[PDB]
Amino acid sequence: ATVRLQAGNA
Amino acid sequence: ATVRLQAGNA
Amino acid sequence: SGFRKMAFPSGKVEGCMVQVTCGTTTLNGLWLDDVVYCPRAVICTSEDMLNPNYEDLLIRKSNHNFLVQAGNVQLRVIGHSMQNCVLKLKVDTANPKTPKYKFVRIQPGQTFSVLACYNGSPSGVYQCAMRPNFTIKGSFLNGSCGSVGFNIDYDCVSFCYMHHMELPTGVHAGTDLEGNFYGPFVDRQTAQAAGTDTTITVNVLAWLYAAVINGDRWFLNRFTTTLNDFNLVAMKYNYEPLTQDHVDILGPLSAQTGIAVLDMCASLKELLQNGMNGRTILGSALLEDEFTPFDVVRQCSG
Amino acid sequence: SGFRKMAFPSGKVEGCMVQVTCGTTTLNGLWLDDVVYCPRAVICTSEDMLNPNYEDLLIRKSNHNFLVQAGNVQLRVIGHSMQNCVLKLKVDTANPKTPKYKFVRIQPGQTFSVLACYNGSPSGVYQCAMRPNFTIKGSFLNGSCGSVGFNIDYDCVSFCYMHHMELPTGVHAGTDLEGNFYGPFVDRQTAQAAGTDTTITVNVLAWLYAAVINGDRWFLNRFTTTLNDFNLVAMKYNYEPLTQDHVDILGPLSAQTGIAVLDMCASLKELLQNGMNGRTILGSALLEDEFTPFDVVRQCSG
Repeated sequence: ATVRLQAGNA
Repeated sequence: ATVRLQAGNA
Repeated sequence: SGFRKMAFPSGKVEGCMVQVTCGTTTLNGLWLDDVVYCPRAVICTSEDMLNPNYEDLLIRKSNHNFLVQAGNVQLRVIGHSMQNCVLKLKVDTANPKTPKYKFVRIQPGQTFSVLACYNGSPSGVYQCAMRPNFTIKGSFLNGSCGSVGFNIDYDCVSFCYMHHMELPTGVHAGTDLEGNFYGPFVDRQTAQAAGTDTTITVNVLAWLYAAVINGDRWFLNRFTTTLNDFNLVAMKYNYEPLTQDHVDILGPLSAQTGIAVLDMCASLKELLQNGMNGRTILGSALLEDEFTPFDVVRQCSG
Repeated sequence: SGFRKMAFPSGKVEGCMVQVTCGTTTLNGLWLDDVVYCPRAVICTSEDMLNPNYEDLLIRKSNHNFLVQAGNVQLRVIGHSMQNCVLKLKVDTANPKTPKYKFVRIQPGQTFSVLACYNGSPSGVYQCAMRPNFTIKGSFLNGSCGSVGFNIDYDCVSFCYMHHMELPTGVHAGTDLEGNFYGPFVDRQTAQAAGTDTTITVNVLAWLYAAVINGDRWFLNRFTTTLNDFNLVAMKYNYEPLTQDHVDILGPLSAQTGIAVLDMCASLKELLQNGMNGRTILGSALLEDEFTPFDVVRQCSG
């Protein structure tokens, strides 16, 4: 598994 | 024991 | 991911907190439009508090007996009245920070955010449930009287609690914002005790769903149970009976996780009978009952 | 009375939260004076995130590639630069709500309040500790990137954390406000793992003092222990070694309760060896390590 960069979708 | 009304001192 | 006891952002309520002083007694008030709401206990001296006659104490006061301070600004009181256990102090300035708001009374088992305050100055925020016996397990010291509890929906603050007092067991009691106490309590320094409490079953089940959404699933099992058979176990462990309406409110969480409510009920039954055997759920070693289904859905991934 | 995980009132930070959008990526920014601080991950598309070269991605952007929205108002970006893992977006308007503030880096074992945010809109507030392995056990969903953690002393906000990402174990990692990560992590979607964690011993002892101040004292005993003998037990149970400085910081609480620190250490030793045997402390069935001595003193009666 990988890190998730928790930005959002515009 | 009794209830304490939790006001403060001015 | 993760699951925390989360409060609502407190800013809209911070802008409403003021200090109310009458004589040598001071506490917090809530300033909305041109009215300051506060506990009527502010008109009591120490000696008045065992057996106060509040209508008597109030008629001996004038507007200028009430010092209301908002930050650096003193507010001029231009009218006062008593409504149940709160005072309404009409002031000459409408609060420019007044949010959209409602005065709602909450049900036992529901949650709300508390803005703890002292001398009109906010000091902390935390989440509380109204216990089945109408107390709250809060964190309050002398001077906290008049701190409020609330929920926020969109940009509207639904005020549901004003804090008054601490019972001998260390738990807290207060009123809604029209000054009607939650539970069988009165605002005087007498021996009072709450009814026996119980655990909020639907909330424990909601929290078990949160845990599954977050990857704790060691407590699940292949079994099911009926509502009636579960409620038999609930009564043994001093849990509230579960209703079809609770099963209905748990619908969305049960659909999200694929775990039938009655299947989760069977998981809860085993936890009650077996304990946890040294394991934890969402970081707790006991069954948490102060999250509602709404709290879970609001905070957890969809 | 009572003891709750309490956050700081969030209002001063709510007034600083904005939305930053670059392309189809959006997240939160922190608007102080005429600068908006946000994670540099905002210049990444999905495809960039496995192996981003941020200096490369940034040089291909202009000021007008950054859409900053504060409530209804769009803020005009007039300059941009990268500092470690954050961007500094100079805007043409100074935030009129800017509090007194500091950028501080915190130590593992210390606590702070998190204002969880989505699309620049605050959604909840909760208290966190920085774990010994530099992660935090937060509550964060997609869109939370750029939410900040802070403490408030008098009226000054000491910002200490900006949120970036979630590790595969469900815990969270971020940077201080000059964009330097806490712990051995980088802002890309790769397999990373934290070092092994440990329990924050001084904090557990502080919380035991809180419990005594609040009337839980079943865990006390007539025994004492030496620092060296306690630390022998601590290593067995993956607790941090206790130092004389921790004993010193616990001074005020030990004087308030009349329980010597080394006496409380002996109480902790027995709890570690015996477990709790079905009892609770301040409402928990495990040993809580996310309250500092300061948190205890701040919240408990004197």
